[PDB]
Amino acid sequence: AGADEERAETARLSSFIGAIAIGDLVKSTLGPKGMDKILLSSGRDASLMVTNDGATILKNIGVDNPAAKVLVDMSRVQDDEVGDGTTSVTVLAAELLREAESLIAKKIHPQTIIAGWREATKAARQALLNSAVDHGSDEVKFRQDLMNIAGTTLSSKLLTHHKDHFTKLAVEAVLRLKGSGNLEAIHVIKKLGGSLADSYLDEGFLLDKKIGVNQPKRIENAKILIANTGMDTDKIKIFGSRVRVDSTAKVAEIEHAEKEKMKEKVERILKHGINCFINRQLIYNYPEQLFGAAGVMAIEHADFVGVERLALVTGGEIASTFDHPELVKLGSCKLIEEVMIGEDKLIHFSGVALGEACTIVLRGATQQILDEAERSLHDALCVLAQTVKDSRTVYGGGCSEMLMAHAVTQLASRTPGKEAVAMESYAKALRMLPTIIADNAGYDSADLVAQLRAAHSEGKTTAGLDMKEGTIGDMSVLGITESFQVKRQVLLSAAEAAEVILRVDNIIKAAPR
Repeated sequence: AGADEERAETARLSSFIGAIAIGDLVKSTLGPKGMDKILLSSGRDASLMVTNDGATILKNIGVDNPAAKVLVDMSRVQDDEVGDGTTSVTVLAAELLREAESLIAKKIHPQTIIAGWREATKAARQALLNSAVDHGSDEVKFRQDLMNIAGTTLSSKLLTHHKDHFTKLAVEAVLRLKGSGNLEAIHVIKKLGGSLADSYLDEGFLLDKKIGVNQPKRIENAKILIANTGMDTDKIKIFGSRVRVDSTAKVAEIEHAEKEKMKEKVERILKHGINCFINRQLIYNYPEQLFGAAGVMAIEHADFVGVERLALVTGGEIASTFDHPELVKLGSCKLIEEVMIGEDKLIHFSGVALGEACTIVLRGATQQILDEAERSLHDALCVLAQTVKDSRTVYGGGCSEMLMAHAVTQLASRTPGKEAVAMESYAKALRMLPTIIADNAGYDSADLVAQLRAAHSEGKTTAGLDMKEGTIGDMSVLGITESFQVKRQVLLSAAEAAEVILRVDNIIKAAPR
């Protein structure tokens, strides 16, 4: 057979190769000095999807025969829990792959060596429950609200000429979001128009449709009715049936029934004094005439997600067949008007008394890079949520790493002769991160390690690699803080994934063709 089977060192190399390739591209992306890449692929690949976020591309493609896609895959969970914020975990994991050659030199029991992960277990556990992340965030928080981590996530990000401002707004959003609400009811999109502003925060929900061109322009003191049951009429669950009659006269009654549906809609809508009908699904037309006549606006097929958020925003109802008006509903009235943004016409539901949910309408010149806003906004949303939840962070800019490197170095000898070697390799691995951030900086790296190691060993924890400074600076001042989450999950994830590669010996796969 053509099945590819590898054992021992050959199998290890497969693992050896995968980590290295990822690191150069990944390494370049990091933080303030990080870079954007464009990936063009043939079908099914439309163009070059440029991505500031490392994770997205990794998730998207399982390009070649080298194993790794699974490795790539895990990081997503870390982002759900946290992120992000900026890719870093993978590179460090990759470097760990490095010593095993010296490990061939170890020429003893590699599995004995794996005792490293327990050490990592230690290493990971210790900063966890040890040392410090973040103090106050009084809340909502005047100032602490942003110009920080949002900008750091954004840092590697291409967007942040304008982007830092975008990232900054995110904290306002988090502030509105705060409470036991969980994460829900926030809607985002971007727009094809220019404004230095680059984006808008809407006090309510933004949607895009028209009931009828006919109908009224804007609605005030709007009575909002959401309907589960679209207006469509006739059939049931017996078609009952395609049909014929004891004279055309009989048909007259059938025509009459539609009127009943119509009349019912007209009768109670008026009592409400009805302004708007949002039907997350197609509507049946007699109301179409009646509404336009009415002073009311329908949104035929207003898709569901925004309907639910709009529930959170408004007061709602229970809708609910046509008994749905009124108090069955709760309609919120600031103003619902269809406006032109630029550009495409959207409907703005606003002055929601609730305030629990809002929207962000991005504005951009336009393009896939505008779609970079698409790359962008998501990144921004997750990090903020984590920061709010954790109530814990860490000094960014290489601070954390340098400290861990110092502490970890103690660890190998803290461990025994065999174990020391493994544990020490783990610690040294810590060193690259100082090399990388600084390297993106444009400053000489070797000096970077030395100065940074001195400042950190000092215990001035806050000192990090200040790219701006070009040396090591006070991260606290800069505001680069890493979520407590990012560091923790990376430590844990890194050990396990690395071991799995190493733990497995005989790698088996069949030839595609």
